[PDB]
Amino acid sequence: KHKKVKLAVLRECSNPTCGAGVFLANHKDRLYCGKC
Amino acid sequence: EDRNKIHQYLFLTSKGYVKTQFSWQYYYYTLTE
Amino acid sequence: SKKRKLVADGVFYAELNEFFTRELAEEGYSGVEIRATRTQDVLGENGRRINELTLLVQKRFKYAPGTGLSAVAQAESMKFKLLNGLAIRRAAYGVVRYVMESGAKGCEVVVSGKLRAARAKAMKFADGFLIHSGQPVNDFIDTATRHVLMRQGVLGIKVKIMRDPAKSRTGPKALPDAVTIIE
Amino acid sequence: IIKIRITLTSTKVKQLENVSSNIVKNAEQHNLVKKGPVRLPTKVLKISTRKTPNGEGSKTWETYEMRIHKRYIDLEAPVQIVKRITQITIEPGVDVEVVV
Amino acid sequence: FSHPRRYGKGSRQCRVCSSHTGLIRKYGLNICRQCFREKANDIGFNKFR
Amino acid sequence: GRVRTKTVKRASKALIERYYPKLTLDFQTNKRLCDEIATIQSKRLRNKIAGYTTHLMKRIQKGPVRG
RNA sequence: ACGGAAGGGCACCACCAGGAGUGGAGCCUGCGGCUUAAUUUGACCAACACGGGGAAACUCACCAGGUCCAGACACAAUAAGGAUUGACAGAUUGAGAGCUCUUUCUUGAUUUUGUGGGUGGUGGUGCAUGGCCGUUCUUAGUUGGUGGAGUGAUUUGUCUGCUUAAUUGCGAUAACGAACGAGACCUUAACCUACUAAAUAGUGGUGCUAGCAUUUGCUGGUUAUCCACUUCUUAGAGGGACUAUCGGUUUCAAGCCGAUGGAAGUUUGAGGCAAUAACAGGUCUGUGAUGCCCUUAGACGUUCUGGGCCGCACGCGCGCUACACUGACGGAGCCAGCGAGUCUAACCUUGGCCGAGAGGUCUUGGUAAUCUUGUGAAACUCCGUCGUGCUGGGGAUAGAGCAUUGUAAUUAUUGCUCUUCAACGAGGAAUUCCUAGUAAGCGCAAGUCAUCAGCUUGCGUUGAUUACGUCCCUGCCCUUUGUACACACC
Ligand SMILES: [Mg+2]
Ligand SMILES: [Mg+2]
Ligand SMILES: [Mg+2]
Ligand SMILES: [Mg+2]
Ligand SMILES: [Mg+2]
Ligand SMILES: [Zn+2]
Ligand SMILES: [Zn+2]
Repeated sequence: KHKKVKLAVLRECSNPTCGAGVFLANHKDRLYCGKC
Repeated sequence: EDRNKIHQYLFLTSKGYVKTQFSWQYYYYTLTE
Repeated sequence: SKKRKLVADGVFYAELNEFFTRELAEEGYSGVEIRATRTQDVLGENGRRINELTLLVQKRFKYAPGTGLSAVAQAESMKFKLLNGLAIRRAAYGVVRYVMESGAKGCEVVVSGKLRAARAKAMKFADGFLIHSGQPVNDFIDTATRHVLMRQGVLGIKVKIMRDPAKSRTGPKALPDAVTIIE
Repeated sequence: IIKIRITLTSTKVKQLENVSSNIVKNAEQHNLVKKGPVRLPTKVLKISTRKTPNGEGSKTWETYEMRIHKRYIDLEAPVQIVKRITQITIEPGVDVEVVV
Repeated sequence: FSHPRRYGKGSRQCRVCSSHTGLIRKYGLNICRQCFREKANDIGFNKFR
Repeated sequence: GRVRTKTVKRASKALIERYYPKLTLDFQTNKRLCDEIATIQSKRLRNKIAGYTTHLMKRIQKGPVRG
């Protein structure tokens, strides 16, 4: 039951293969990217 | 691109341009005119 | 090894035999040597069909780019006839007559299954001279067993063709019990 | 001249002997020296199995065997008289390997 | 999603009908006990004794 | 037992009905000529034919036999 | 066709004459019964070491739980400010499982949603099948042409007799002449001082020679050490046996039995192939073989964890240990055969080193008549201990410890060591297999395998007894006979 909320109309880390679009989510101590 | 890779490796299973023969597990595919 | 290698080679011939039986059926396939009844639908569009077939077999077996009287053909042909629609007895009669009149010394066509929905009896159609158990059955008998799949059940066809021992052209030329005297 | 040893292996005795005698004769008229064809024992690949595709009926077994056999001949010849006789044996069913 | 199956009955399957039972692991056939006896002529295995 | 079938009896009788000023009552010299006066496809069948011809023409001096 | 009808004949799946037994005890396996969550399922001469079923995961279809789309495709209600997938950190759970919840990150026309249609199923029907096999059948039967008997269906041929393993024949005879099966055929095991050829086999003789011994004799190895050869071995072609010869017995002979020779005289031994056909025999749990029915995203599909097939008041079958003195135990002799054994890689293992043992380690030989292997196997044989006892037979059961295989050894996988040593004192009615290299005793190779034999398939070694027949027992075949059966005694 993954929902994938619509994410209606609205920085960068190591492994530069990501194109400067990996803005982190500010919950706590969130220095870990989505990819890893 | 994830299907373009295989469709350029060629030179979809039901639309056409595919003949499927099984012959012990090896899914013999060929194209059609 | 060599023992395992040649066993694998025989298995390889098995995949060729079955694959050509399934693929080249509509074009009259008889046996891997390609031996087909007609060699124009084999070539197709001036080599397209043979090129694609050899490409497929090469890619399957990991190769480089360049590395009438037969019971099997008769059974495939009559399976096609019975599948596209024809009286089973009439088709068996036609195949048997063709075989027996084309120099063959005997034929038998056995149809088992639900011909018409019933207790599925098995009816034979035998004409000519017929040999049974003994080395002659290996020497000169061609046998083919095929499964016809129509809208109701399965029909098993067993076709046995005897080529004339007199025109053997290889091996024994008469029957083991055949004796011919001259004076 | 270079030294070679040809080994012939096959299942069908008639064509295997045709090759084993064709090579001997075609060395003969070319006047080579060779030790006669050594006939290694025939390997019967007996495989036992069950006749029934299931477990019903009287216990009856089916025995298969694929008789495989083999010969080897050693001789000496130049590269031309090696290749021109190596390319003669193309008979289907008999495999030949040449060691140097 | 897949635990190791490099050995045992599940590791190898019959090359003909994908059956895991009755497989003959001899001479490199890897053919099931019915499939081999059916297609024995094409491999060269014949009955003489 | 040691009974000879029709494929032996008929062939021996056919040999004798046209080969009397011919093969004697010794099996060794019967089989050798049966080799070229019969296209027998088996060595032991040929030997059976020669043996039964030997028996038949061994008894033929004790009276004619039918067939 | 059938008969709870008769007569002939056949058969160690029957007996007579016998041997090994089994049923008597223990253990291993299968089935039943019971139990359970499941103890999966099919099968009752012709099921019950069978589905090559010796199941820790898989196998598996059974159960207690958890994920996955592996739902193609013209097709519509979802799109270019977003149709969908993916997620580490926490609750969750066996789970580093984003399976579910806090949760906001990524990719961007694949997918996902509602209808249609596919797909798979070890899901059901063997009484819907094909095929394959089993049984009738380790039995001998089946059918034209011409002619003959009948209006005819049909019948003779295809048989009163004798012989054979045989409808194998002889023979008699409205039959003659034949055809399929049997036989013939083929594979293998026997021999051939012969044809051919062999550092992938062996033997002779020379050096290279160590020993015994030295008048040159014996035994040994000389893996690039030399030549010759095929007696041993191998495998191609052929040969030989054809009951050959001779007697007795044969109705008239087919044949039978003796003696001789022969390599072998029972189809020379054993087998492969096995016709007309019939089963509601078995198998949908082999098939991407399949008809039909059921299910298909809360899946009977696939995948992961664990459990299950093993489970125990009880009966039965296939097997082993034996129940001892022909034995048991120590040493010593080292005598086979059929096979099998790894190059994208981990198999067959020789030889050293370690350990009591299993086993480990460094390599070497082997893709193989090349190395395992000469399978230095067992039973067995020589010499000794045990001396007739629940004994030192027996190794059931259990306790303790060490390793191998395996992601995972607990419900011991298995191997090894020590240790209480249980029933069994030769077996009940009954019942199974078998006639010469056969039974029995014995182990070996392969199959099942990552490992595990008591299993099976092949093999060799030691190797008897009794019989050379009969229809009393059982079953089958043929003939006759009765039928109101014909879907044929369901
Ligand atoms: Mg026969
Ligand atoms: Mg399932
Ligand atoms: Mg009649
Ligand atoms: Mg069980
Ligand atoms: Mg078993
Ligand atoms: Zn990143
Ligand atoms: Zn298969």
